[PDB]
Amino acid sequence: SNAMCEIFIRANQRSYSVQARSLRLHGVATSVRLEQLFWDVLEEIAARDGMRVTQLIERLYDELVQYRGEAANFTSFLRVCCLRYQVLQAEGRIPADATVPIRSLDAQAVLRGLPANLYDSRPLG
Amino acid sequence: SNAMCEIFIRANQRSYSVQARSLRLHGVATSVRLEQLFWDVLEEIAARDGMRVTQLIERLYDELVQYRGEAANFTSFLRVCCLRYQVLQAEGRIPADATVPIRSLDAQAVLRGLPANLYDSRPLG
Repeated sequence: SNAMCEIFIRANQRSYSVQARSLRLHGVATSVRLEQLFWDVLEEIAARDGMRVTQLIERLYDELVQYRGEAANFTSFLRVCCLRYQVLQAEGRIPADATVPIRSLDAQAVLRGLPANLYDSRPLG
Repeated sequence: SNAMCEIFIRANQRSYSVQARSLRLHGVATSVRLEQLFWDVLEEIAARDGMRVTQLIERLYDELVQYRGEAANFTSFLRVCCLRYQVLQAEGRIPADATVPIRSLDAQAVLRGLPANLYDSRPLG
């Protein structure tokens, strides 16, 4: 009944259906159930740096285990990967352009001065 | 091990913890379970238009029922609302300025020519 309703209600219906995909994480079969739009965004992220989505996810798992000791709430973490990717693009911290690989960026520049709910200040090893 | 790992692995840990809130959906108190960053984003969306987050969600529910006949997958829908809000800010279709009401916008301009996974073509009533 207003522009806000119009913009939000008119999501593509399939974009918020949930799809299960199988992945091998630290060698073990695992279930990741994500809303389709989140799979779509993870596929975009992977493509940006010339990776298959499954390889991007396996690498994220590997690194999350090293950073936190384990990879708890991994599906929720992937959701937040998608959301943060778009926040960072909206803020112009990551260029909103597919040809610039994320691996070419300066992560301390990308993350510096963000609100505290948007990142962990502890650097990766 | 690279800038992409650094950016993604270093999410705020609480941002992807799930926190339940109780919402009144067509008269029924219902527990909605969302990762903290989604709650944060829904609160910003509500604030842009001078709404309390609970009223935003209730109005969304009301309008989704009217549009689709029911509000199936409602928690998934709310996650996709947050993701699309950020996608549209990244695309420059919604101003990335949290003081400009979404209701200020021309929804037709916002949605025009988007990727097909980002919207439904049928206009609201």
